[PDB]
Amino acid sequence: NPDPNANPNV
Amino acid sequence: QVQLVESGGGVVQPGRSLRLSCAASGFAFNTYGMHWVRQTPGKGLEWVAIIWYDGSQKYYADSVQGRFIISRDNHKNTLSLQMNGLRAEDTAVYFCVRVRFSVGPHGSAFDLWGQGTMVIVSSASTKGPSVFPLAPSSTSGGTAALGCLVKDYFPEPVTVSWNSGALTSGVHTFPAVLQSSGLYSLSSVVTVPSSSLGTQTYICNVNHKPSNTKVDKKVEPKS
Amino acid sequence: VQMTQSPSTLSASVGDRVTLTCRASQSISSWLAWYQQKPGKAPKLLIYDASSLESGVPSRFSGSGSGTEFTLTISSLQPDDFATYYCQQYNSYSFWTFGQGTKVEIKRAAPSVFIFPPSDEQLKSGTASVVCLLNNFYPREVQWKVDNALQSGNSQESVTEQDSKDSTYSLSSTLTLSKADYEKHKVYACEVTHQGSPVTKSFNRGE
Repeated sequence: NPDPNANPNV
Repeated sequence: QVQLVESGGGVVQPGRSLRLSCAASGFAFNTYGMHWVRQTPGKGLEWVAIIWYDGSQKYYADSVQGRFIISRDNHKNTLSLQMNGLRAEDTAVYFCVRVRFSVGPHGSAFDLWGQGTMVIVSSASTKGPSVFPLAPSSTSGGTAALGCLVKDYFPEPVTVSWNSGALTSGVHTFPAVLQSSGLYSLSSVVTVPSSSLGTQTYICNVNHKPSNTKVDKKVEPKS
Repeated sequence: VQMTQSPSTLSASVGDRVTLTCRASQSISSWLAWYQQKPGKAPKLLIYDASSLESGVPSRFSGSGSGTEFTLTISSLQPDDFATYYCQQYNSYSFWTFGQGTKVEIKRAAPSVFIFPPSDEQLKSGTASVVCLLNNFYPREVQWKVDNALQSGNSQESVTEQDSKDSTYSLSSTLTLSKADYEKHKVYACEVTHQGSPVTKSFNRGE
């Protein structure tokens, strides 16, 4: 399970 | 220009379901990661859920984990939030939020907010307010304080005036609070000179249009 | 992460330099955001990355800090700056958490505290609501003590908003108890601590 705060954009 | 508009809010029975919508415009919806952030004046803001731009990764807060289902429609540029098993604490102003366009491995702040949609989780039906007096008894600060206690009414809103609209200076109609009973309550206090307690009559006027009830209450000091 | 903002509410004037301190329980590096929210309006982002200004924000807003301590600075306050400011963390697996917020209000006047015993009409209804009124005066969060015993959960607090009519504001804390649980106690008190300075308006049941 990676970081949920990772870049959520394209 | 860029904007977000929410819809679908309202009063919902506890344990039932209610789906909120968010209309996007101006910006490329499919290229942004979205959020749901609610807010109650008693506890501040609270993050609810996030959905990835492609809808791959979805996360929820512990208080809403397993009961809320976040989803998006890149075709119609709409962000939706399915709320199930709604408890009374879910009562908050829900905002759909857009993250700031960041380049890198990490996300960014919240650069876009909608006007907000209000959801009220309560089993209460329409009920007229019970107005109780807050009698003055000399008192401090150079003047005296008196008011009315609008308690146990549902739903919002109620309009409060004093002396049929004549008394407006010093009138502080507090915002309503949703009690644990599921009903609303507020206090409207006015600071008046201590001399005019026995001379001037003080009558508050509470009108509850949803219940079609208009309660007036003459507050007088207690001996 | 738990974001704590101190003070809860702060009084200021036009042209003053305002420094709002934000503290994180853990370390969030420089992944902190500042917001401004007018009453009834959507939050408006001011500073991201704890030191980077957002497009459209005037230069008077400046931000600094890293790790656990952060500060939002306004060089010169403006009439359209009186609002509530929030700081939020978005670092690492710690998802997204806001503080309680700091409300910046305009000064002024006489700070007074009132307490209202439950009305006789309400006692017939089986409910007993003790209302504590704060006028032109703010706490650092108002406590309730019944027979010299701190209360919790049964109190509910609300605050008005200043307007063009006057800079007067008010805060009301209401202690809701049943009639059965109200005849069992005599001394009802309301203590509000402001500075170094708690005022404790009380009353004995009946008279």
